[PDB]
Amino acid sequence: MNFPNSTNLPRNPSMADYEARIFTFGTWIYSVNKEQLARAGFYALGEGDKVKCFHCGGGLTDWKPSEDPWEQHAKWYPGCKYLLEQKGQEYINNIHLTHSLEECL
Ligand SMILES: COC[C@H]1C[NH2+][C@H](C)CN1CC(=O)N1CC(C)(C)c2ncc(Cc3ccccc3)cc21
Ligand code: NA
Ligand SMILES: [Zn+2]
Repeated sequence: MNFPNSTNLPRNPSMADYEARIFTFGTWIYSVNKEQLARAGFYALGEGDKVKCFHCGGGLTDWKPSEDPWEQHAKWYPGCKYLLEQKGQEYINNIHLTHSLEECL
């Protein structure tokens, strides 16, 4: 509902450190690994399994065990500069192609 941040500056610099992000989860009952989420730039909002990226501000919920933090970050927030720094455009391309071909079948 807010536009995604596509600049090279994080929207939430307080959540720029891995450990700051990790503290937001507390006891975490959900399908997806909190360290894997924090590594993908996500921090917990404290409302179910709602997460936001510190950089793009992008929000995600309802984590299925088959859903990967980085893959989901690329699917929904392809313009995130943090995603690009960490993963590269080659990875990001694969993910898009895979998702866009998942639809076909
Ligand atoms: C359609 O859903 C599918 C799920 C399934 N599980 C994975 C991990 C992710 N998928 C996308 C997702 O969660 N999306 C997509 C979209 C961009 C349309 C969106 N908009 C709002 C919310 C709710 C929210 C608000 C504020 C902060 C965090 C979340 C969630 C959401
Ligand atoms: Na919590
Ligand atoms: Zn992001």
